[PDB]
Amino acid sequence: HADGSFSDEMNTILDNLAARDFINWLIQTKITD
Repeated sequence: HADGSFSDEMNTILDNLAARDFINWLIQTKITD
């Protein structure tokens, strides 16, 4: 876990790739799985 104004944004690195991993996951579920 993180704590603090910008300290919480340390994991924003993952927020970018994760945001698309999730939205795109839906597409790559039945076709790729």
